[PDB]
Amino acid sequence: GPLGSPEFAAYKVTLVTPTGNVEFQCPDDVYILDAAEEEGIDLPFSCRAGSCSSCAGKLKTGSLNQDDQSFLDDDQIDEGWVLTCAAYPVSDVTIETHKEEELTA
Ligand code: FES
Repeated sequence: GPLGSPEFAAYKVTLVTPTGNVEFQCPDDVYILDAAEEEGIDLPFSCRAGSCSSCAGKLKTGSLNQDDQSFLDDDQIDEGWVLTCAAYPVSDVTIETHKEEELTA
């Protein structure tokens, strides 16, 4: 049977930062953090490899692929936690950024 998904897409990312919102378009094959930086948004990061808490966020709406991350356990992923350096949007998304301090490990 046929495939439904587009080869390419642009997804609107809304970041809810601690004090404001900023928005930009993100290609389907660009990580949230990278697309934000391309727009000059200064988001926290360190390893950029999915294995730490620096870039943590929380997904409020939409859907993300986070198969490339490793530090968050499956339950944390199910509970909405995001490593923005290793997440791809598969829809328009709203993500709260700067959420490192809310994690445990
Ligand atoms: S910066 Fe370490 S997991 Fe994203």
